[PDB]
Amino acid sequence: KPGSMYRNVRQRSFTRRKYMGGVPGSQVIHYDMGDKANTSFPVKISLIVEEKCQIRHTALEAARITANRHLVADTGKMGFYMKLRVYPHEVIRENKSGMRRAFGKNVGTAARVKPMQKIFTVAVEKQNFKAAKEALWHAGQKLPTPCRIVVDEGAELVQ
Amino acid sequence: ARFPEAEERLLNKKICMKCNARNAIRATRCRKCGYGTLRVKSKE
Amino acid sequence: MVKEIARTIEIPEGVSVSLAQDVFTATGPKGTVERKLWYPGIMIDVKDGEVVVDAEYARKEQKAMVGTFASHIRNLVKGVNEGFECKMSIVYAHFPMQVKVDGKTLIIGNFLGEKKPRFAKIIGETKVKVSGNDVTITGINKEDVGQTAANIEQKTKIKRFDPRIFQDGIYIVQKA
Amino acid sequence: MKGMRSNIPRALNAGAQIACVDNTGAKVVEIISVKKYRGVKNRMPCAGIGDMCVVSVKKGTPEMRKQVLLAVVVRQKQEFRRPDGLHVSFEDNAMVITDEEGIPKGTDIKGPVAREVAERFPKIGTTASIIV
Amino acid sequence: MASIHRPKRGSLAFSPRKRAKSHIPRFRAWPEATGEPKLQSFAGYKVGMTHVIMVDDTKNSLTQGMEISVPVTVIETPAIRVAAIRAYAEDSTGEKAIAEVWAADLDPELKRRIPIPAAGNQAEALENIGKLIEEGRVSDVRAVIYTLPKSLTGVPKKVPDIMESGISARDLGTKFEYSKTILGTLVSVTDVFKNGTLVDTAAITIGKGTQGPVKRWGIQLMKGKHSRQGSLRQVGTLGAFNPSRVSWRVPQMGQMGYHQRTEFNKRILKIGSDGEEVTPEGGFINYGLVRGDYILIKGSVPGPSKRLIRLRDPIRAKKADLGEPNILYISRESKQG
Amino acid sequence: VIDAKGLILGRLASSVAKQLLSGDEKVYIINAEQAIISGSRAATLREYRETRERGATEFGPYFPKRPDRILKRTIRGMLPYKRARGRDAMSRLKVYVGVPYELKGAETVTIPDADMRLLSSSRYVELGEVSQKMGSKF
RNA sequence: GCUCAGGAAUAAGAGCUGAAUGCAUCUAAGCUCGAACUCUGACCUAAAAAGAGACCUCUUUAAGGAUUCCGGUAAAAGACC
RNA sequence: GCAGCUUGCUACCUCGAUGUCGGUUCUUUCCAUCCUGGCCGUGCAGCAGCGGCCAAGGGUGAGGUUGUUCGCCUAUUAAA
RNA sequence: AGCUUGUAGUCCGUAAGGGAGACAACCCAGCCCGUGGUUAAGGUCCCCAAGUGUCGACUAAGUGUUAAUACUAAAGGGCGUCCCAAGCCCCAGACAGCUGGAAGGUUAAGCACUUCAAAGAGUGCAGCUCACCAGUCGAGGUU
Ligand SMILES: [Mg+2]
Ligand SMILES: [Mg+2]
Ligand SMILES: [Mg+2]
Ligand SMILES: [Zn+2]
Repeated sequence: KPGSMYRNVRQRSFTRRKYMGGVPGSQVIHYDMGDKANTSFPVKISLIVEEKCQIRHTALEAARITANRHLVADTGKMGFYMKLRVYPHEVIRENKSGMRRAFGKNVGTAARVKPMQKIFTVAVEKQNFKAAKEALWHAGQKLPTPCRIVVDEGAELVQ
Repeated sequence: ARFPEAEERLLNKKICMKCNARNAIRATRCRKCGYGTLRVKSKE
Repeated sequence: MVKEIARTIEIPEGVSVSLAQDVFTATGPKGTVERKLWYPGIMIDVKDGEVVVDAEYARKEQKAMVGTFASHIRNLVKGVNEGFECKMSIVYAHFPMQVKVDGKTLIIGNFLGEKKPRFAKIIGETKVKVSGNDVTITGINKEDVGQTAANIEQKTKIKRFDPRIFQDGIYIVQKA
Repeated sequence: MKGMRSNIPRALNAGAQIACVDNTGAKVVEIISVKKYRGVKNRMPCAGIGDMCVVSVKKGTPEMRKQVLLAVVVRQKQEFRRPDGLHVSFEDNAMVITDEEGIPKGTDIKGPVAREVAERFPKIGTTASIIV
Repeated sequence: MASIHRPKRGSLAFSPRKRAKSHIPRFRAWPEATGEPKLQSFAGYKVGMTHVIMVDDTKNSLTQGMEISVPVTVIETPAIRVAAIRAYAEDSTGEKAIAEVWAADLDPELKRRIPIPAAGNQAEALENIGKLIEEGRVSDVRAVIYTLPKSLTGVPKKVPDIMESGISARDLGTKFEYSKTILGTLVSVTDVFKNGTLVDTAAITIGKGTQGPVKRWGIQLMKGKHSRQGSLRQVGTLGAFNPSRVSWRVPQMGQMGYHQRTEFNKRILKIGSDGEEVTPEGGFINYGLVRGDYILIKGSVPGPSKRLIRLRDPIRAKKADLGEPNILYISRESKQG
Repeated sequence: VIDAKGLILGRLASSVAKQLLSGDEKVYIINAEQAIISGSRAATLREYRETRERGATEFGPYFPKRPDRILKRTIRGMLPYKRARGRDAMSRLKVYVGVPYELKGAETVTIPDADMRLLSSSRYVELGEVSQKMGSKF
């Protein structure tokens, strides 16, 4: 089931899980990566999406896996702090016959994100800025939206 | 046998990773496909 | 600082060059060469042993065109003043090629045992001498000498074998 | 293979049963296919004199029977012409059992054999006594 | 559908297969000259077929040297008269007839074809064509020839067949001067073709009437149970649902035969002068006996007996000089037995 | 009499079409093979080889090969030639390759706005080369 | 029985000259090769090509055509020879 | 993402009928090319492969079961 | 989904004429008849009435020459080309090319230092090669 199916945002938010049945939970494991204690990272960059899209939990997990592996192989295991801001709260339901009784079963969750809303926030040192930026570039290739990187902290620290 | 100028004009070029097109040894981008990564032609 | 897109070619002594119509001709001791060099918006002027090529607009295509035209003009003046000489090597593994010049085409006999000789054209008023193990090419036109060397090296291209084992042919050791 | 000197019609086609006339033990062999014959649509694979054929033994010894072998047809009732203009024909068809290259399995061939197959497969010519 | 593939029935190279617009074949192209001046074409009449036992001389053949029996085709080829000399002016549009000069003396039998041109502008027409060649308007010179079938007893006609035969020379002045030499004369076939050389034979083939698609294109007869359901010699389908039209490439009935056809590399085997050398006992069937000078062509030729055959030197001859043949036996036994 | 040496094909065709639709003059267009067509040579030859081998043999567009007939076809496109006005306009138009014999010594007029030097690139091919690469003899 | 090519322009590609980018670079202009494809070349048809053609001959109550007649190299009727 | 060549979904056309599968016959078309032609890479020594690019001019067959399409099997074949 | 089912307005149904190539419902327009004039939408190179219109740039791909739309291909990439802005080196001489060296070291078997402007536990087919200081044309280079 490709991500083009559950991508466009034309339906309201289906998140109240006490009035639905049996949501298969997200495959996304963690939401904080790297040094979860050092708040003294001067250069901080964030990956933002520039469309209104619904990111599946599997897409978020794949993007997090590629970004975290690239950052661990670039800046060491404790030379970065990467934050996946958005939780997949929407429940995605598929009509698994014909169109009679078409309200489908829940087949997974997803996160509805607005334009310019940050997905990943990465805090790195001065020298590891390029590796973090390039890993965030690899992260957005696994997402269903055009993504552009924006610098949070230390804009003067880079150029 | 293997000759110096023969390997200069035969095995001293780069190859595109995608399209496998011959490109110059000093070129960092394929002329045909525009791919960014080129490898030297194998000689062993 | 301030760019100058215009370029200047000093015409050396003994070489008389004109720009009658859009064709550029350089006449000198080594020979004479006529060439067509017309691009829109690029003005070429010959005067007093020096030619300047300049473009009205300064966009990147105009800069590339003025550079290419200046290089062509200087190659023409060097060919008609001193000329060009190119070098190639004749190296074989097992079958000794018989290389000879029988007109305006070169002869490559017994190339890897082939009973039909390969024929390589000679471009322009180009002199090709097969002096034993190596070939020497001379001419007043750099494009003609380069294309003659290219024709000789291209017609010796083995077309199915590994080049890491089969390396026979004629190869350039020095360009124009 | 090597061109013969005489035009030979492709009389026999696939499914024909031909009296195998060598001492290989196979008596009747049915023509399954013909080597070096690409067909056309609906055309049965035809085999004239001097053609190697894939055959299955129909009658013969218990060990030769039901095998798929290579055979060369050496006689045919369908008349062919020699280069001098004369047409040559035989009283019956016949094939010998051979290999891929033309060497017969048997040691003597009873009856005549056309001289074209003798000139093409010289072992078939030498093995057979009377040549026509 | 797992498509079974068959080549197309018949050739579309010869369409539209209509009745040819003349009993005389016409040559659309002529070979370039490679030697001394000479007519590039001759015309004869096909008598029939026989066979010779000639020693094989074809190089690299399997049966070289040994005896062979080659089916030949005797052709009755008397002398022809080069009637007119016609020059052509070439331009952007194409070749155009710029001037002609007819011979002063001509055969009386020509009136059955065309009214006899007077013996008028012979020197002045020639000088006009010379001036046209000099100034540069003239590009090629061709000769008009006709057969003289009044002698032949196997061909019922006595009217000449007029046709153009290009001259084979190097320079247009050379072509003009050779045409001046041969204008209005009788040139035998030995002055055009040599013994053993290939030629091209063109002639309107045997008319077979309005023939069906099975014979005209060799389409398949209906097979098995379909052989006796009502359509046996008919094409199975004329088209698909779309496009909603019958294509021109579908096999269909129409005029079969009597088309113009060109045969390449028809060798010449003998240049004879007496018809009793080849005429069999009882003569030829439906022709008679040969009474003029003939040429023996190897193999078949388009057209039946008595048909006009146009002979030109080859336009795509692959092979080199072939030499004189060595005929051991021209089979003049009866064709009726 | 229009000398079509060094003129754009479409601009010359539009000018001649409007002149013939004015409705009085017989227009001869000599040197039709020397007309200019802008664009790269590869694209021009691709479009003209696609248009050449287009139609069916019984119905389809028998697009010409000669340069004069191609120029006549292009002027035919910009006319209401299926009407009597268009038929009269196409009868009053003659296109020649080179100079025919009856137009030697005649007076010519060339369109200023249809000139080829108004273009600002080297990307052009002549109509004669396109006709020649379509297999034409002229 | 016969049933070939050759040549031109080309696709992928391989190069030469050459700048943008002082060098290097098959490309941005330019040039040379490069296929069973395309074009020419062969072959069949083709003045009903509306730009409806060129040339020569014969002759104006003729030139010549058709029919009657004897036919077949052609032929469903016409046509054709 | 493309195709619309499998199955779906839908109900817009046709119920005063658009004769419904498969085969056969014949013609044509697309290229996303199986073979034939030209190239590039190789962990290409040659032979023979493997992968890719250009290319639709030609070829792409005969048989056993099964109504079959599909698929299997047989022996040929440049490929079937 | 040119799917199905609602809601607000306006349409077709029941809507001409003018224009989008044709277009039930898209734009102008709601329309008794005839004449004259000027405009709406949209267009003005020809087909076709009116611009081979003006100014300033862009595009080199026949891309495009397609308001709305059931009639119009994406993600990704481009040292293709045209711009804006900001770091860095920069006529106390950079960038890219051309000349002397990568010499003390170490074989910690490099490719499984006191101190000198100029030499590593090392970029490359033990000499064969870059990073790097000196000179050089003499001006922009790179991110
Ligand atoms: Mg509305
Ligand atoms: Mg209403
Ligand atoms: Mg309306
Ligand atoms: Zn590449």
